[PDB]
Amino acid sequence: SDAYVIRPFMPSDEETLYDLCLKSCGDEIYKREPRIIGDRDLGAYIYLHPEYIYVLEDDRDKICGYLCGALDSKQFYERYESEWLTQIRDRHPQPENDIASWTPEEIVANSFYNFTPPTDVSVLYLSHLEARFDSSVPEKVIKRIIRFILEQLKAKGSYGASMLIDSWRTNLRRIFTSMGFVDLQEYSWMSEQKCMIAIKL
Amino acid sequence: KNSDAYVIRPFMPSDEETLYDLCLKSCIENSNGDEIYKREPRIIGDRDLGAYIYLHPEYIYVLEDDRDKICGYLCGALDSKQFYERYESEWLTQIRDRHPQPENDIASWTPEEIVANSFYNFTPPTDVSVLYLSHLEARFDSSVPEKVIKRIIRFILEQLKAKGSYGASMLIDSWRTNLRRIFTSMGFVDLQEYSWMSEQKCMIAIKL
Repeated sequence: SDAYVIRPFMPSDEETLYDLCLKSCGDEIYKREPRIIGDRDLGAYIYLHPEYIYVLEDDRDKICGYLCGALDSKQFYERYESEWLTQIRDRHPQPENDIASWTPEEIVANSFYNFTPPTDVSVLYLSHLEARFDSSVPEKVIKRIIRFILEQLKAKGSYGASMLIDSWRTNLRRIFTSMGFVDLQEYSWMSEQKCMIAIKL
Repeated sequence: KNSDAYVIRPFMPSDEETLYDLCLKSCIENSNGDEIYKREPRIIGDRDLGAYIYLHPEYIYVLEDDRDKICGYLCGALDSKQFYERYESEWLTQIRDRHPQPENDIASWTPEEIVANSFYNFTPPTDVSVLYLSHLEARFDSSVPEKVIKRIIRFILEQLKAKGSYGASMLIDSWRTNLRRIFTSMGFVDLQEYSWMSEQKCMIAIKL
């Protein structure tokens, strides 16, 4: 049998994970500043709570996914806005007001200057998950790492986990639903359409 | 086409009972120790893992199989020399409260008392920090694929390297031919064979 390994993030994983994060959104679209996608979606976890990050490796020891289990959502989104967004703004300048001109990088850079955080559901769902998988990862492996990260959060006293899932990820949404997640509402994560989904414990 | 997904993750206090069970089943060649350590079977876990759980639980990683069964553990001790200073100065008082000193009749000793004696007559492993800063522990049930064992060892070594380790040692039971072959196949060398808390060990090591 193919052995997948789920293991803690190590700092040396960063470049590989930024590349996966770019591919999952891909590396053909963002040719000027490929790092901007990871900066938006992954860097905050690496900076604030790297111990939240689990990495998924396939049978050939290749990184094919990650999952962040964020114990304290409220604190995460607060510090995202106050600590991380300040940093990525300083790295990714506001583009000119001509929306026509804009490269894909410039759409995302502009989105950093127009941030609204998702609804605080932290009193009902303490925690949240962030996940990205290669199209190759078996669904049963995705279910395993989800079941793992939910046990980890519950073991740390979480009473519930939300997730902002890209609305277009039909297959992934079906996996979360089948595990007991329900759709709460839609939310725009900067330039990105999401469904806010959630589960108790 | 068939897939299993293993988790390596930090120890949580709730793991202790299952880990102690794995230690007990693993401690004697071709025997679960559950039928020999009839009086105080927790003395095995206390010997094998107690010092880590007490002093440095962050050193302990637990392996889960595809259906959440704990099927192994490893310890990555970044600084062996400090770890065994703490083992002597802090842990030995605690483990001697859990396990009494045997009476002076060696002939009549239970398996528990043979182990308990080691706690009252402790000597730290050879100090090999001139070559190897860190040390390991590793125990896997029968179910764990060797390819997973190797990947999980490498993870602990990569973690130690990242934290500044230039090398790792390990005491392995000399009778554990299979696990010794795995470590040797990964580039570990045998430095020494010597009794360490009443058990015949090989001290093995790799540079990082």
